[PDB]
Amino acid sequence: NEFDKILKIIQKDIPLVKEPFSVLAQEVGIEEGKLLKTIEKLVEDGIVRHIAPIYDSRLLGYDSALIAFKVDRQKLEEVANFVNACPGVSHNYERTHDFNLWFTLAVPPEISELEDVVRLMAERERVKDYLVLRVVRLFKVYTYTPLTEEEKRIVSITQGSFPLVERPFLEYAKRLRMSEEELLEKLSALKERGVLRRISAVYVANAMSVWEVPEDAIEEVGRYIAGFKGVSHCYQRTTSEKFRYNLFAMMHGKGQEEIKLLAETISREKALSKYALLFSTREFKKVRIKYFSEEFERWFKELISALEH
Repeated sequence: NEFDKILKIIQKDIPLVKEPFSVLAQEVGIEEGKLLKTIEKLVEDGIVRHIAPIYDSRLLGYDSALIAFKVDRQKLEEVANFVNACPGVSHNYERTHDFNLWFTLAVPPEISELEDVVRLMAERERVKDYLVLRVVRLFKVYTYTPLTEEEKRIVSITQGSFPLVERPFLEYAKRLRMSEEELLEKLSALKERGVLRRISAVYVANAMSVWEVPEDAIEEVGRYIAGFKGVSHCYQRTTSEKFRYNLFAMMHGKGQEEIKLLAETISREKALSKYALLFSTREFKKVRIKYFSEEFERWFKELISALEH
């Protein structure tokens, strides 16, 4: 099926050439214009909603962490809306835990350390207890070189929707005042460095399950948990005094108790008595950040300025 072949192929990394859809068209076996208009349908209708470059957050120089605030209900909403205002906050959730507000914060390089940003946030919101957790996705060598201002501009203008045209790098190249060949050259290098991952198209109850697992077992455990329906993303971090859980596993079900059952099973079969179910009871924000926009810094100055008194 064409639909099946096209849907399948645009989820694969799209080649860094001048006419990538010409190449995909050849591989699929259909005329390019027909391939193009079809892609639109798939995004117009929403089984794939977008098609874009995927950049590695830390290889861009972004420090990102999972932040948890201890806020009490009277002030939960007020604090939540403050968090959402931050351009570096991607997801924000109210969860069932002593730390009842969890958000993902990403901070651009050369503005402020992440720890400083959250300190000023917590100080402004009068939040005494907070957590700064750096997790790594369990999808189961790259060295961070600071990006030049040109590479920042490249990432800045390319990060959005990939143009569904014959020459999807052309307009970008014109804006960057360079040839397509020069742009693709730089995009290739970023891909070689892992800064650019790829260019591709991509329940009722939900919970972040957190687990304390011996690190010589987190691999196996992570894979065991990954085999279950109701389990999506898994993350790992180090253990700490402030938060002894080193394995994170996003759970979902058509009910809380259903998730509880799944967690209890895992706890049983893997002998993991140390865990907690942090159910998502509110979603304040679920956007994806734009990299290297000026709006974080401007937001940041305001936080500084508002703290002046």
